[PDB]
Amino acid sequence: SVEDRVTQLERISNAHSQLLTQLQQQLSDNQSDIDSLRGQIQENQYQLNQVVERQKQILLQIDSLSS
Amino acid sequence: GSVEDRVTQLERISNAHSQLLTQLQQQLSDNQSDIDSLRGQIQENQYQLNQVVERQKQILLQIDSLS
Amino acid sequence: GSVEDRVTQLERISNAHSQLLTQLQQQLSDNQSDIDSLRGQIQENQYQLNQVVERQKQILLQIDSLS
Ligand code: AUC
Ligand code: NA
Repeated sequence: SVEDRVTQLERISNAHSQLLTQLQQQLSDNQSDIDSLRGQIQENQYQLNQVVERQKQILLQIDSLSS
Repeated sequence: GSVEDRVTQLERISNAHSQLLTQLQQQLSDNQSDIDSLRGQIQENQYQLNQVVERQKQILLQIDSLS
Repeated sequence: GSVEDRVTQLERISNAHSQLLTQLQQQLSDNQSDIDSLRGQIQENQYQLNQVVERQKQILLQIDSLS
């Protein structure tokens, strides 16, 4: 059974090897995907900041206009 | 030391590896769904941003006449 | 070759798997952490965006009294 247990081990080892290299490729793809998503969230944030800052100016212009 | 002892160890580790690989796969899949979910969320947020930009523009000319 | 050789090999590949496994676990946790963080920020963005929308309604009202 030793020969057979060992053969079973070499087969499972092989499948492990193949899976691990798949997990590795996907993980590093996901990191990049996340980089893109962070990129967009940050730009969105900047756009939001610009919008908010312009609201303040609008609110201030309205006050000047009120006089 | 004996081959039987070493194969027994190897089997023990092999099993631990199979359970770990399953958890990895389960948790990788969760992280991929989240990537897709986050991406859907960002698209929705960009969309609302643009509309806000365009309404703020409609306000800016409403104000420009009254100046 | 010998069951001895095949077992030594299995042990060497099996150590390689354990190390790689630790590294992929890490990389996956980093991907989870980055997602959770990014979820927080996109909710904050949207919360502030909702405040900008209610603010613009008040701005139209104020604009109405000016004319
Ligand atoms: N929605 C919206 Au606005 C401004 N300023
Ligand atoms: Na986090």
